Parts: sequence; structure tokens; C-alpha cells
Amino acid sequence: IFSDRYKGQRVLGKGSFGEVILCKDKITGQECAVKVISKRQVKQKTDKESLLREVQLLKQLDHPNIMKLYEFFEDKGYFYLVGEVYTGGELFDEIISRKRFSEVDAARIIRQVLSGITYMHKNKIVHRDLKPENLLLESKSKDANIRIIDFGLSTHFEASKKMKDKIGTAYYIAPEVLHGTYDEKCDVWSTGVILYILLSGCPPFNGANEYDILKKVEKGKYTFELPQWKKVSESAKDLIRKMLTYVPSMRISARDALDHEWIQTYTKEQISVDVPSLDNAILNIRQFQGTQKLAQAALLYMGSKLTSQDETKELTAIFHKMDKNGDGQLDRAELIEGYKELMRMKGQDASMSAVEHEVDQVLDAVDFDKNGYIEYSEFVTVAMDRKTLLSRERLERAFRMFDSDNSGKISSTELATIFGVSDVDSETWKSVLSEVDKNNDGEVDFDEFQQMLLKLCGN
Ligand SMILES: CC(C)n1nc(Cc2cccc3ccccc23)c2c(N)ncnc21
Repeated sequence: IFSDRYKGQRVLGKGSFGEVILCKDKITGQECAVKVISKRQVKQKTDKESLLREVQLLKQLDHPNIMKLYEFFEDKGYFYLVGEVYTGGELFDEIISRKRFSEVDAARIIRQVLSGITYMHKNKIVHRDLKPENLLLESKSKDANIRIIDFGLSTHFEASKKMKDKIGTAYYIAPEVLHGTYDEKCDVWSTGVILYILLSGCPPFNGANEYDILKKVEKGKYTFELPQWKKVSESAKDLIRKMLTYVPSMRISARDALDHEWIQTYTKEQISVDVPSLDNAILNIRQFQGTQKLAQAALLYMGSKLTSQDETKELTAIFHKMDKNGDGQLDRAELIEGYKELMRMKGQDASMSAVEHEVDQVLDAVDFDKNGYIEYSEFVTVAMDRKTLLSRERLERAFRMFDSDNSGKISSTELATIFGVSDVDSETWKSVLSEVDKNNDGEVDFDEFQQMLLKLCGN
């Protein structure tokens, strides 16, 4: 049983198929990351014979560019996958902060990805959902190793149709995955898409929304027409052509991609080639990452608002039931029990126990002196209306990051892109914008953008 060995320490974030918690071995103090997969929410593809067997194989494999899996647990409601924690964050979030970026830098990155992929394919493990989000760093530095996360998961679990879960996925998926017949070569395609983005800052198959992108992927046509491709070697372009070859049997293997002249030439420890900064690509990749992260932040903000509405209602009912006097005022002990009851009531909560500190932090705000009893109505507000901070601050941070010129505003064209990626219908967000500000002249500030998101989630 998972809880016998590990204690949750803090939430790392939401990943594919479930939340990721930083945990600690109760005996040895070893830190690890655990992915908790809800058996209710997430459908299984294969039998458990197959799932257990793949897990046992993964436990025996080791490669410096693949996330290390340590252990597997299960209960009636969840799977717990335990593995090594990496603290360097996502690759692209590191790249966007660089001032210089060359073909050499791109080559070093892609060689690591290809090395990990080659090793997993040798063991008949396919990723299928390879994308920048699945490339973590061991530290936030251009010199740190890349670790690929989520190999093998898509073989055993079905992806949700929820847009917050499938935002940003269309750019990287192989055409043959869309049509249903795929094998390990799909991972070479996704890596080719990533390389194309590193060298130009723009996806080869681009579009305003999921459908537009997938239509371009399926046709399979892409070009080096953009001006910034003049700064890129023909050798790099040749590798991209081989990796983005449409028919998978004609597409280069990960193993042979590692032997390609570009990889061999540009990953030399000693730089012997020209290294002009791909400056336009850096500007573009910042814009790309920025747009992707703001769209993700927006959907997570709307989700968290809905969740807070539900929890506000459930928490007030709980305290009302506890309030036998009917005076609306409870003490510290009662408030903690009620909050703990809420976290059980909504079964889909994080693995954490964070209530008592939360309670004391709320009480500090509501009644610093701790004279006695607390208006539980006041507590609920401060408990919920502050607990949304994580998503509210993340939304603002994503807005600021996106606004690279510090204009304080997002244009209608940018809104079209952001909402298109977010699966918000054109007429719908324009209608809401009109409701928020009649005299808007094709741009919103942060508050207006926030107001739009609230109207888009029934608030
Ligand atoms: C971005 C943040 C949500 N995150 N995500 C991971 C991946 C991860 C963590 C724990 C168990 C896993 C099991 C199977 C596949 C991936 C797993 C991860 C990590 N390893 N380290 C740090 N942060 C991580």
C-alpha cells in the first residue's frame, strides 16, 4: 500500500493522466515524484496482465534521457506510479530565457531526445504523445540533461477529450496516429516536429484551432518557406525531411537519425562550425510558448473557478450541519473537521492534509487575536477565494509572459489565436467581449481578459 511507504510533501502539478505529487519515503527520506491515475476518470486500454508486465519491464530499464520509474501501487480507486523527480522544469521554459540559440544547441537537445527514444524502441516501448511538455530538465540550465516523461502510458490508458487535457497536442501527433495504424515511427515524427520548432520557432503544421492543425498534419505538407530557414543548414533540413516523411516505413528510424550527419557534426563537444544565433526563431518560440501557456492558464483558471463554486456550496452545507446553535460561529477545531470533510466529499481532490495550516492562515486574516469563534461564512470565502490564488497568479504570470513588449494589452488577433487554441468559439468570445466592454477597440487588458474568462465559465 502506497501510504505505508510514501508521504506526500507538495504538489508538483497536473500531468497527462493525473496529478503529480512530490513524495518522500517514510524510512529513507528519499524524495520521489508520484503520478496518481484515477481508475474512474481514466479508462484502461489493455488487460492488467499487460499493464503489470510493462511496468515490470520499465523498472528494469535505465537511460539518462528517460525518466526512471521505481515502483507501482494500486488501490480500488487509483494507480500510483512512483519515479525520479526532476526539478529543472520544461525544456521550452528554459529555452525562452536564452539570449543566444544556435543549430549546435538545437542539435544537442535533439540528440538527447533521439538517444532516449532509440533505447525505448529497442525495448518495444512507444511514446505516441511526445511533445515539449514531456521534455523535463534535471536543472534549469542549457547544460542540464533532458529526461523524457510518459513513455508507455498511452499504450495502456486512453486520453480524455477534455480540452484542458488535450490543449497543444495537435502540433506533434503523427498522421498515422490520427488514422489508427501506428508503431514506434510515430515518435520520430513528433521529434521532427520539435526539431522544426527549435530551428524556426514555428510549428510546421500550424493553425488557429485543433481542427485546422490536424487537417494540416493529415495532409502532411510543410515547407521551409519562412525567412528564418535561410539561417539554417541544408543538413538540418535534410534530417527534418527524413523524420517528417509521411509513410512510416519510409521514415527514418530513431537509431539512424542518431547517425545523421547533422547530429554527428553539430553535437561535437568542440564547436567547429558556424554558430550564428537563430534570433528570429527565439522570438517566435517565445511567442509560441507564451501563447500555449496562456491558453493552458486560461482553461485551468476557468476550471478552478467552477471547482470553487462547487466547494463553496459544499463547505457551507457542512458547516451549517455542524452549526447546531445556529449562530453561524464555529471554533478552530470545528473548522478543521469541516474542511477535512469537504476534501473527502469531493473524491477528486489532491493527495493532500493541507487544511489545518490553511485554516490557521485563514484565521490569521479573519480574526488575528483569536478571541474565540469565527463567522464560518467569512472563513469559507477566505478559504476558497484565496485558495484560487495558484490559478489566478498563474493566469496573470502567463498574461505578463505573453505580453513581451509590456503593452499591458492583448490584441483581437492574439485573442483569436489564444481562444482558438483553447476551443472557445469565435462568435462566443466576441459576444462576451462585447458584454464586458462595448467600446473595446480590438484589445483587452488583463482585468478585461479575466472578466471574459469568468463569463465563459457561467460566471
Ligand atoms: C511537470 C510535472 C507534472 N511532472 N511530471 C513528471 C512525470 C512523472 C512524475 C511521477 C511519476 C510519473 C510516472 C509516469 C510518467 C511520468 C511521471 C515529473 C517528474 N518526474 N519530476 C518533476 N515533475 C514532474
